[PDB]
Amino acid sequence: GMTEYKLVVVGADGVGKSALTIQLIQNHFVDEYDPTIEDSYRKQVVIDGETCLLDILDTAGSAMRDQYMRTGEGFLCVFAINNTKSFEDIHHYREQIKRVKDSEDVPMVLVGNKSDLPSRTVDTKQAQDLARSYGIPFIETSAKTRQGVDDAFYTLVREIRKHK
Ligand SMILES: Cn1cnc(Cn2ccc3ccc(CNCc4[nH]c5ccccc5c4[C@H]4NC(=O)c5ccc(O)cc54)cc32)c1
Ligand SMILES: Nc1nc2c(ncn2[C@@H]2O[C@H](COP(=O)(O)OP(=O)(O)O)[C@@H](O)[C@H]2O)c(=O)[nH]1
Ligand SMILES: [Mg+2]
Repeated sequence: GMTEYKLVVVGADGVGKSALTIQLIQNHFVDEYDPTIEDSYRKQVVIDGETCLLDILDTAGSAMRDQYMRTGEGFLCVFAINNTKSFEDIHHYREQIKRVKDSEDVPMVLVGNKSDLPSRTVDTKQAQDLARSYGIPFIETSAKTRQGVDDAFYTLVREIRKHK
């Protein structure tokens, strides 16, 4: 049948949360003003024979934050591979989400975005080590080339499906 999955994309300003979401929904990467930007996004796909209705919230980097964290079922934790501070922020997002949801098992996927860029300051191994501490998948993405974009969102749905 049909099941909705509320996904929340979190991470520092400028890592590419909006660009990743727009690549998945609108199949484009644009540097200028984009009129397709909206309050939340929707995409229907089939995963494991179930019609999955992805309902995605693209956030900014407290009452509203707590409400979207409690409402959200899965979290895409995004950093940019050429921005060490955005990677350092990840553990703070993870602890904040766990504290707000009062849960030890929160579906999450760690996303290392801007993989198309040559200016890499966070190695793949560093991100894999942080992800293994949480027992969550780590996926390298590029909203520009689409590398790993589909994988990041559907792996998060699969993590929610396993949790449920
Ligand atoms: C705030 N906002 C987001 N989209 C709209 C557009 N919109 C207008 C009516 C209308 C009805 C239905 C939906 C689908 N769900 C939107 C959505 N996707 C999420 C994915 C993950 C976590 C939270 C959401 C939500 C919001 N729902 C909530 O309870 C909530 C609480 C706090 C929020 O900051 C946002 C939401 C859009 C709607 C408004
Ligand atoms: N080269 C490259 N630029 C990206 C990528 N994702 C986002 N950007 C750019 O980085 C800037 C910030 O992106 P944005 O989606 O607004 O980040 P957000 O603040 O996390 O929502 C913009 O100039 C984007 O075009 C990516 O994968 N590769
Ligand atoms: Mg944005």
